[PDB]
Amino acid sequence: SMTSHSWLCDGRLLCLHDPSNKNNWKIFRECWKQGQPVLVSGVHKKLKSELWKPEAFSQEFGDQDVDLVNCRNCAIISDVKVRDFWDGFEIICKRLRSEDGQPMVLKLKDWPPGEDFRDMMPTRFEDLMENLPLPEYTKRDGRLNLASRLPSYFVRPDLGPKMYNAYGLITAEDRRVGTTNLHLDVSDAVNVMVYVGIPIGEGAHDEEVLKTIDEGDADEVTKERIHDHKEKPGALWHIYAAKDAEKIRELLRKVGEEQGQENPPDHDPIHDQSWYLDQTLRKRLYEEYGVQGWAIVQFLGDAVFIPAGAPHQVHNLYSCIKVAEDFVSPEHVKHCFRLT
Ligand SMILES: CN1C(=S)S[C@@H](NO)C1(C)C
Ligand SMILES: [Cl-]
Ligand SMILES: [Cl-]
Ligand SMILES: [Cl-]
Ligand SMILES: [Cl-]
Ligand SMILES: [Mn+2]
Repeated sequence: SMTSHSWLCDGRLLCLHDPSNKNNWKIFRECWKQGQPVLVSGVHKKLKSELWKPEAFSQEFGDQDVDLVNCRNCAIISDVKVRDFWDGFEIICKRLRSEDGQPMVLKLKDWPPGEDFRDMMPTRFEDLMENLPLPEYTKRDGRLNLASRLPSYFVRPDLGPKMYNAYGLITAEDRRVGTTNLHLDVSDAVNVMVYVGIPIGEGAHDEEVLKTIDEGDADEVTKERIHDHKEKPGALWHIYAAKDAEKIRELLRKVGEEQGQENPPDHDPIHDQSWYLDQTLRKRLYEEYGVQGWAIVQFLGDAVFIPAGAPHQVHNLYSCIKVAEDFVSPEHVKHCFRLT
């Protein structure tokens, strides 16, 4: 039967099933006030699927100049054409190669650039903004979005949305690498998975994806979405409560020291955006500091709600197109205040 919601992470994560249900706020606001992330499924079914394809981005915008990042070593690939990224998104035989002659796992940096999404892609902008879930929180002018209503004593988010485009991580070695390293934002955010590209050529990399989800600490109900319903998994997230941010900083200062980094005792390893918590580091966080997080698999059309101040990291399983919008909920406005 169709139901309003279900639970993941063994009851610790709300999963809303109908993105446009006018009663979602009633269930949402109880979990959100406690500092929890929330998942909303089915957003892909609300969108115009032809506007979110890698081949369309390449055809319409392919002559723009951009920088890429090599996800394996953080090397920057400067001043290439954006088609050089899009044409290898699913076809592995078309990817830019490293010296070792392997196809690279690439992230497209800052594209569209700064606040230019709405100017560059007005039709995509409309399709996304009109179908965001929890619209009183997430729309630019929603009644529960304080972004447009706050004085300069608060850090205000940039005008969005922002697009996040990157290939999937492939190998056993890749399991310890991030697509986006551990960091935090002083605003709330909603992150929507609008396209998942399962590649071809080196296409059969399905079994390393299962070992990554399993070692990533995903719950048994999350594993049933693949095996029983054949949904497409895009990315593995780990999210931590805002109240645990300082304990994470203490762990990363101890590890930086053990690895012979030479860091002042007060430096901020979360703001530096230099760490990915692999299986070894997640277990140490739990055992040595008492900190548990949420392991979330974001499938096609899942919207991940990330609370202000909550540390988080992202590991692409397959090639992903994500679009995210920032907002300022009244529950979490304390995180962007500039005093005490
Ligand atoms: C989030 N979620 C479950 S858990 S099962 C899956 N149906 O395949 C649905 C209802 C979308
Ligand atoms: Cl909070
Ligand atoms: Cl457009
Ligand atoms: Cl709402
Ligand atoms: Cl990063
Ligand atoms: Mn973020």
